[PDB]
Amino acid sequence: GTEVVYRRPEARDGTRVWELIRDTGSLDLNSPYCYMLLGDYFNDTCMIAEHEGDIVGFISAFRSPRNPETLFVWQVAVASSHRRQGIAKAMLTGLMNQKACHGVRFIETTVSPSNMASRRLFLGYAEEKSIPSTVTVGYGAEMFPDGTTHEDEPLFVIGPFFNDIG
Amino acid sequence: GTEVVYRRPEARDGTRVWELIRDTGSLDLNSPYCYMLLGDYFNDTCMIAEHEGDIVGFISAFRSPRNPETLFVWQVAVASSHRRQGIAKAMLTGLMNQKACHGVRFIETTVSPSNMASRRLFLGYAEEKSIPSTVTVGYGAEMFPDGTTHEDEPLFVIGPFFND
Ligand SMILES: CC(C)(COP(=O)(O)OP(=O)(O)OC[C@H]1O[C@@H](n2cnc3c(N)ncnc32)[C@H](O)[C@@H]1OP(=O)(O)O)[C@@H](O)C(=O)NCCC(=O)NCCS
Ligand SMILES: CC(C)(COP(=O)(O)OP(=O)(O)OC[C@H]1O[C@@H](n2cnc3c(N)ncnc32)[C@H](O)[C@@H]1OP(=O)(O)O)[C@@H](O)C(=O)NCCC(=O)NCCS
Ligand SMILES: NCC[C@H](N)C(=O)O
Ligand SMILES: NCC[C@H](N)C(=O)O
Ligand SMILES: [Mg+2]
Repeated sequence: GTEVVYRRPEARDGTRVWELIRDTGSLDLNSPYCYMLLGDYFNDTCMIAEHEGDIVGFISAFRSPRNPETLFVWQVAVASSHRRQGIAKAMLTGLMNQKACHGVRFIETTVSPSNMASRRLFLGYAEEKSIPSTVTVGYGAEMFPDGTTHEDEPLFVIGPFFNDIG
Repeated sequence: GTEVVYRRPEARDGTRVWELIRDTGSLDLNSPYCYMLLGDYFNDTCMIAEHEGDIVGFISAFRSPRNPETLFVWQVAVASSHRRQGIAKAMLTGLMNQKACHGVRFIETTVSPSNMASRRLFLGYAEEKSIPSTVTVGYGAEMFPDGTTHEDEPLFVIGPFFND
């Protein structure tokens, strides 16, 4: 085998990341331009996984502007062909080592009910680090547009990763 | 008639903002969830305009994480009903005068060449302030997906606003 390689995205990755997100089904697809922005302005806090030249994983995240100790994790995707190999866990652990994630004391993310593997990713991460997790309302189904059905997006708060140091 | 009123967005505005952008038929439409995140996490650098209870304008923007003296302006939309009344100018100048924009020295934004009104919004902002504008390559058409056809998105850099 050929090991999966991990790196930050670039603007040029935007199309291929877009294609990865669209091919999941279970994520809400943003514009290609959005993923170029993430690769450009936000790439210090995002991650790509590649295998034999193909993008097989992506995480988008950003530090909250008002609450910078919080990293919001937006989308996590691994290509169908490459699931259950530890790529998402490796991307999340690797994201949290990045220089721009120094000092992050909480992760926030929303995980619906049908994103069952995603729930195990995030709650398993908290377990393995022996860190608390809590779930609040997040964005309910009612907030979404009329005339299609979206699941609730409850908010997971994972942390604190480290103590308040006097 | 009734004055347009301006405010920061909130997460709950995400659907209505999505619908405004959709209805333009001419902006890259993101997910409804994206606009909820903008209203939640980025609201200090965004804005809404409303008239008689309807959302008629939106800007999204954020300060660049690496280069926080730069405000990136992502999307600007005004409902077709309400165009050419100065709502976009009012949203932009209002935005730049908000607390969260103190210390911004540059605006960055992309403006495709057929978007004549957007070009005028940004270049007119620079011109009224007597501040430089510069255009560089941005995101060319070739970056966008196969089988779709997108205009180039050249990058406008407006500034510096001041020289401290
Ligand atoms: C969430 C997602 C990114 C996980 O990526 P991944 O690389 O396969 O995940 P990993 O291999 O790193 O596994 C992370 C955790 O979830 C668990 N897990 C992942 N996929 C699972 C599955 N299908 N069944 C059971 N457990 C699973 C792993 O066992 C691991 O938990 P553990 O730490 O208790 O060992 C991936 O499933 C994805 O993109 N899914 C979208 C499709 C989808 O879930 N659709 C649901 C609607 S049909
Ligand atoms: C770009 C947009 C936000 C401008 O909003 P607006 O509220 O109508 O703009 P304002 O009234 O504040 O005017 C801003 C500048 O644009 C000019 N302008 C706006 N619409 C114009 C048009 N149809 N004709 C020529 N000038 C135009 C104004 O004269 C003003 O320039 P000035 O300062 O030289 O006088 C709006 O056209 C819009 O939402 N368009 C749809 C979204 C988009 O950009 N789609 C892609 C393009 S087809
Ligand atoms: N965590 C995922 C949240 C939302 N469903 C999205 O795809 O952006
Ligand atoms: N400035 C607009 C850039 C892009 N066309 C979008 O709609 O996001
Ligand atoms: Mg142009």
